[PDB]
Amino acid sequence: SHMTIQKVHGREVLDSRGNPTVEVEVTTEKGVFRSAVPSGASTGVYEACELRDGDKKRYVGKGCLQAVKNVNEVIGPALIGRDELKQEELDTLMLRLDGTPNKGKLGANAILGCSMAISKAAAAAKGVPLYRYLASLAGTKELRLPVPCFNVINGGKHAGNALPFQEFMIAPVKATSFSEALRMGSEVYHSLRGIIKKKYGQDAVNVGDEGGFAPPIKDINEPLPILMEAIEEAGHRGKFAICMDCAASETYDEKKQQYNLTFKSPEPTWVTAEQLRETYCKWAHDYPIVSIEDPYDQDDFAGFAGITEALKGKTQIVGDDLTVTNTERIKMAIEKKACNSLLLKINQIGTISEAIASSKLCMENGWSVMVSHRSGETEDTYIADLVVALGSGQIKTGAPCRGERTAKLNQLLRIEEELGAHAKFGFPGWS
Amino acid sequence: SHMTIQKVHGREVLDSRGNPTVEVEVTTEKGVFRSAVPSGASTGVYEACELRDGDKKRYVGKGCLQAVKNVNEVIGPALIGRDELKQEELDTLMLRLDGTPNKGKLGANAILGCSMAISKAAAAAKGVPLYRYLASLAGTKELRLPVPCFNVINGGKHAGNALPFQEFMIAPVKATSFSEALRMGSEVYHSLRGIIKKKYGQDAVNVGDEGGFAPPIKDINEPLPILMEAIEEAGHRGKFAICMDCAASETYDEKKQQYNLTFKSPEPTWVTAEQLRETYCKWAHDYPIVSIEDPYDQDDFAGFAGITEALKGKTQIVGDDLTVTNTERIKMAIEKKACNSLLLKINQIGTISEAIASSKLCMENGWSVMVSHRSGETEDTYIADLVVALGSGQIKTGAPCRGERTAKLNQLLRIEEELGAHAKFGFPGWS
Ligand SMILES: [Zn+2]
Ligand SMILES: [Zn+2]
Ligand SMILES: [Zn+2]
Ligand SMILES: [Zn+2]
Ligand SMILES: [Zn+2]
Ligand SMILES: [Zn+2]
Repeated sequence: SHMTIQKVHGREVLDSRGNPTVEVEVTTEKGVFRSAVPSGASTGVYEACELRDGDKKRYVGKGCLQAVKNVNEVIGPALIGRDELKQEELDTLMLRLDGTPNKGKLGANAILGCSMAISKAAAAAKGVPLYRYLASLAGTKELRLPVPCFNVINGGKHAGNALPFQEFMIAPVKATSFSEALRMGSEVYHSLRGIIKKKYGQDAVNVGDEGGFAPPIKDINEPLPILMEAIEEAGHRGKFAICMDCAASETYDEKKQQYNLTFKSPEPTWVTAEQLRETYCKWAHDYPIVSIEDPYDQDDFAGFAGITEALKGKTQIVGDDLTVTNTERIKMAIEKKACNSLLLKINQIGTISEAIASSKLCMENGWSVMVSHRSGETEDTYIADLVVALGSGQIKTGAPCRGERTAKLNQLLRIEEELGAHAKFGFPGWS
Repeated sequence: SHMTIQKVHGREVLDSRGNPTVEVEVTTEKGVFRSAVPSGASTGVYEACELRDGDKKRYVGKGCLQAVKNVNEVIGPALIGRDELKQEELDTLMLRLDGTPNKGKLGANAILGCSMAISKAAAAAKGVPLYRYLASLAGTKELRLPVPCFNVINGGKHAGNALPFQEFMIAPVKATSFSEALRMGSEVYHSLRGIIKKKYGQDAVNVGDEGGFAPPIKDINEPLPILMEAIEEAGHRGKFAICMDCAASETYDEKKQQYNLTFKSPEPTWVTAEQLRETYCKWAHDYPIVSIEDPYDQDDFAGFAGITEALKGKTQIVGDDLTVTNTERIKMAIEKKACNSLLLKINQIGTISEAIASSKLCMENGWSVMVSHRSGETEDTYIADLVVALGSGQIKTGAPCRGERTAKLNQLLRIEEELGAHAKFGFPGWS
C-alpha cells in the first residue's frame, strides 16, 4: 500500500489560446505527477467527448469545472490506494466508470489527465524516465528521436487570414540528429520571417495558434515556393521535405459535396474532390511533399483511398479526423486502404492504453505513426516522451515558436541527450 | 555531504521565439532541479551581459554554446559538493568566479540558470515550495497573489505592425482572487479579439511575441478606446485598469534628443520629451492608467522625475531599462526621484541574491515592484513563485495566450490553491 496512489486532484488551467482545460495531479510517495489535456479547434466529429460547462457567465461557456469535478469526486476516489503500474487495468476501470462509447459521461478530458498522470507515477515507481516506461507498455523494440514537422505557414479555422487549408509544414528529414533537426528548423523559420516581411509587409509576420506565420495569403498553392525559398536562404537546400495538413472537412459542405476554399471570405470558392486530387498529385510532383494529412472529408473513405493509391511510395497519407486515434475507425481505414499513416492524438481517444493500442494496430498493418499536439496546447510535454517511446520517427508539435510548442521540442533535446550519440534519429523512409 | 550538490549541467534549449537560450539542472539526492533563462529583445544598455556565440553558421550567431560550456566547465565544477542552502554564498562565489561588473566573462545567462536552480534544490532540501523558500530569503512578512498585467495590444521593436510603443496592458485590479483575475483577463482578451477582427479585418488577430494582438495600428492613442470597449463587452466594466510599457529608448535618437513614433515606417515622426509628457498626462486623465513603464529614454532621469511628480498618487512610474534590476542604477533613480516602481527582471542582473536585494531596496524606499517576464520566454515558471515570495502584488507575464505566458499564470493558480481562501490577492493601492 505504501507505494500506491495517495491523492488525485484536478484543476482548471489555461491552454495556449487562453481557454480553460483540465490538469490532473497523481500523488504517490515518489512525488506529484502532473499532466494536462490539450484541446482541438478543428475537432473530428468522431473524437471522444471533450466535456465543457456551457456556462455563459464563465469563459463564454468553455469552463472545465464539470470535468474537474468528475476527476475530484468520481475518478480520483476510485484510484486512491490502487497500484499505478497497472495501466491497462486502471484505464479499463476509467472506461467502465464512464460506461459510454464516447466518454460522454465523465469526459475524455477528465479521464485522459488521469491516464497520463498514472503512467508518470508508474514510471517513477519503476525508477525510469517516462519514455522508457511507455516503451515497455508499448513493446517497442527500438527507441528513436523523431523528425519534427513544423507548421510554419497556415490557412484554417481561425487563423487570421484568408488561407483555407490548415498547415504547411517543413521537416528536416535529412538531419542526422534531433539537435541538428531542431536548429535547422529554427534557422529556416527565421529566414521565412524575413521573406514574408519583404513580400507581404511588416503586418504579415505575427503568428498563428501553432506559432507559424499567417501572411495575407488566400490561395493554397502560394505558401509552397516561399517554403522552398526559406529552406534555400537558411543554407539547407536539399535537407527538407514538406508535410501538409489540409483539414479538408473544415472546408467541406455535406449537402453540395464540394470544398469551399474561401470559407473565411465574403465570396465562396466551390471546388470538387477530384479538383483536389489534381492539386495533390501536382503538389507531390512540384515539391518534396512527403506527407498529406486529411486530404479529404473525414467520412470520404473512397477519396482517401484514391490519393493513398496514387501517391503510394512517394507521399504518405495521414488520417487525423478520418481515424481519430480510434481502433474502430482505423479498422475501417485499413479495410478500405484509405490511408497509411496515423495522426496519433491521445485526446482523440482519451486513454493512454487505447492510444497505444491504436499505434500498435497501425504499425502492425504497415502504417507510419505521427504523434501530434492539438492546436490548443499547454506547457505539458507528454507527447515528446510518447513519440520516442513508440519509436515512430515522426512528431508534429508546432513551429519552433510559442512555449507550448518549444516545451515539447526542448523535452526532445533532453531525451536525446539521455540516450546519447548512438540513439537513432528520424524516419528511415525519409532519410 | 550526502545532501549537497551532486551534478550541475547546462544545455542549449529554444525560447518562445525559437532562439537558443541556457537551461541548467542542479541534481541533489532530492532530484533534478531545472531552470531556464529568458531573453529580452528591447534590452537596456545597462543590463548584465547575455553571452552569445556569434557563429554565423548556427542560429545566425545567437547560439549559447559558450554560456553552456561556462556552466559545464567552470561554474558547475565549483558548485559540486557545496551546500545549496547557502544562496548568498554561492551567488557571491559565482560573482567572484566571473570577476567583472557586467558578468561579461562567464555570462549572466550562464550564472543565472545556476542561481535559480540552486534555490529550487534548496527549497527541496528544506521540504517547502519554491515561493516559501524565496520568501524566507527575502524576509517577506506576507505572501500575496499578484494582479496580472496582460500585454494585449502592442507596438514595439519587431512587432508586426507600425505601432511604436511597446505594450498596452489590461489589469483586473478589482478582482478579489487570482482565479477571478485570470478568468476576467482571458474573457476580455477574447472579447478584444472579436473587436479587432470587426474593426481591422480577419488578418489583424494574429499574435505578437507576448501573445497580444498586433493590429495594423500606427498611432499610440488608438489602442486605448479598444481596450475599454473589450472590458465593457466582456461584462467587466469598472473592474480593470491599464498599464503601459512605452519602452521609449527604442524610439529615441540620441543626436537629435527626440522620439521617433514611426521608427518602423518609411517616413519618421519626430516628437519631443514634453510632447510625450503632454500625451502621458492626457492618457492618465482619459483612461484608468495606473502604471506607465519606461515613459522616457533609459538615461533621461529628469524626464522620468517630471512625470513621476506630475502623476504621483495616480499613476506609478516604472523603471525597466532605467533601473535594470540593479541596486546601483536604483540608487541613482531614488536620489533623483526618477520613478516609484521597479520592473524586476532576474536576467537584467543575473543572480537571485542580487534581484532580491533590488526588490528589498526599492520596497524600503516606498516603491512598488512588478516582477516581469522577458519578451523571449520559456516554459520556466520561476517568476510565478518569485512574485508570490516577494509579496509585491504585481506581475507582468504576457497576454493569457502562448504557453510561455500561460505556464506562469497556471503556476499562480497552483500557488493560490496551496495557500487557500485566506491568501491575500492584488495590489492594495489599486484595489
Ligand atoms: Zn515507501
Ligand atoms: Zn483538426
Ligand atoms: Zn489535422
Ligand atoms: Zn541522504
Ligand atoms: Zn525591453
Ligand atoms: Zn519594459
